Amino acid sequence: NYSAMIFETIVDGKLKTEKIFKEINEHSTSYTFRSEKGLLSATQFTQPALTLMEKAAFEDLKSK
Amino acid sequence: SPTLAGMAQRTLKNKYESYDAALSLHREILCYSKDAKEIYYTPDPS
Repeated sequence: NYSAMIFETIVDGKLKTEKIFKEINEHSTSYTFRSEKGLLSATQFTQPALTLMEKAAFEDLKSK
Repeated sequence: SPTLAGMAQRTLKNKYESYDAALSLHREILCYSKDAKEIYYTPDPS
């Protein structure tokens, strides 16, 4: 599920279907997320949390 | 945080002075985090 992630950046010539997490292969055992302060402010964590909080808030109001 | 509340609040301050009064239109600006009691309708006894 980490492998199959893709993106497309312009690299000097043309488009490129390069994958995220170049380290992760079929022989990888660990991957590590590194921050300076905390993972909460690294935007692949910020974004879902923010989204959840708001949806959660809404469903409470919908229940009421 | 009330980011968009502020953005809405100050947009009405700028160019909706003449328009809101013209319709007798009362406006209510609410954030979830701050203005919980008005949205949940659960004020204190007071």
